[PDB]
Amino acid sequence: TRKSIHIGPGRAF
Amino acid sequence: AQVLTQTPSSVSAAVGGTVTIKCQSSQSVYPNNNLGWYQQKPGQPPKLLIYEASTLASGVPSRFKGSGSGTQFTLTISDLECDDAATYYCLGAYDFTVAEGAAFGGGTEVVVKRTVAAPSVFIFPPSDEQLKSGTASVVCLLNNFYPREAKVQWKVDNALQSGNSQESVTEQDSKDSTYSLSSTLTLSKADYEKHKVYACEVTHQGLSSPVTKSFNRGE
Amino acid sequence: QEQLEESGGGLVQPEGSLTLTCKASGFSFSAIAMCWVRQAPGKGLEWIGCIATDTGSTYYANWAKGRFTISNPSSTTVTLQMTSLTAADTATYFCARNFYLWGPGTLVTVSSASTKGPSVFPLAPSSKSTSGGTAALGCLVKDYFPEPVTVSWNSGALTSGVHTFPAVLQSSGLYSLSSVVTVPSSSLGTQTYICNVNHKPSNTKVDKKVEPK
Ligand SMILES: [Ca+2]
Repeated sequence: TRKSIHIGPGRAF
Repeated sequence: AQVLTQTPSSVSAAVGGTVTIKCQSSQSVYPNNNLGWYQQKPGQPPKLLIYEASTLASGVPSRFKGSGSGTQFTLTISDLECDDAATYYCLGAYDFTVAEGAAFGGGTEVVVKRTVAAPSVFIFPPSDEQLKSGTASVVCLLNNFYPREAKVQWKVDNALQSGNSQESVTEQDSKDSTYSLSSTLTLSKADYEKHKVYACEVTHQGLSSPVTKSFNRGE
Repeated sequence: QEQLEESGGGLVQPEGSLTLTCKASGFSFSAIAMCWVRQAPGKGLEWIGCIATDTGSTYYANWAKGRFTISNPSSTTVTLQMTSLTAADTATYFCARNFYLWGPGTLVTVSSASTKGPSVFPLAPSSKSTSGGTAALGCLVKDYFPEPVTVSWNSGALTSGVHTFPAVLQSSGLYSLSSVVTVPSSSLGTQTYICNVNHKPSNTKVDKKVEPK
């Protein structure tokens, strides 16, 4: 499950 | 509650030099590489330079290098160019199930050093159109100079003015690293029409002596 | 091809509310984080929050919880609803996809002051212009509120040597700025120079012709 927001392009989490 | 401390607040280096910027986080970013670096020029959105701590965004030159992990990160800008004059920010992202999801560092201003350049000075009388409204604006322009420090003095029939002018300065030019500056003198139409000689006197490191631009009200 | 655009900003009364919209172009959302970031005039970036477009789940900065609501009403829009607004909320508001694709921003100004369009005055070239040298001319954009105004020259055909200064807030509470350009002193009598001033907040467009007197 999601734990953080991905900074930058690619995966979002 | 997340704290991301960015240092220094400002730094200056010459073209070809290197600048080093650090961000330290109280909590570890999540995952340990989840940090980005941004460049922002005035009036524009921030521009992603590096994400995942060290991954280059598209088109970003290799003289921008990110490093670090967890709670300590560094942006090193080498081979500095005039175009690098800007403000830079780090951004961390965190485990949002236990804390705040993100935080920006406080930013770092980068100033590009260059050789002294004297300003070209111009003076503008108030327009007849404005005078009808009871106020007169007199404008003095200092164009394309370096460094930023400059002294502008208004004299009205040789009487030094104080309290009735304001200055505006441009951001460092992205192509030649100079500044331009405006000083605007504000007077009532009544006071303006009491005097003849309006002068702007400019002192700057690049001038061999103070430069004065003048006009006689009417001519 | 992919772009974001913020809308809905403008002048709003203290304690009022405002809803901003972020519109995607060239793509639609597919399980991504759409985020809002703001920047007070002359200050740093400040995170507001993000929404996950597939679940509608939201994540805010501690300072923003409750007062700011991010929603996702369509496959190409997110909104930011802001309440009990204060001068501390005056800022450019940006939306961003995962902090890498950014809109240009939209300005929110929280004030009881009136909207007021500028007056535009010429900064005329000097008659003492050195003939084999450079002359300066410009436009004084005086007494407007709120920010921003834009200035172009000869409808955008003239950009080299253009300097539009940051606005200055006068004691009156109104802004003014000057925009200037340098040209060959021997182009004065043969060439036409017009500054194109736009103060969208007051619906004001002015084209001023600048000539020697
Ligand atoms: Ca922040």
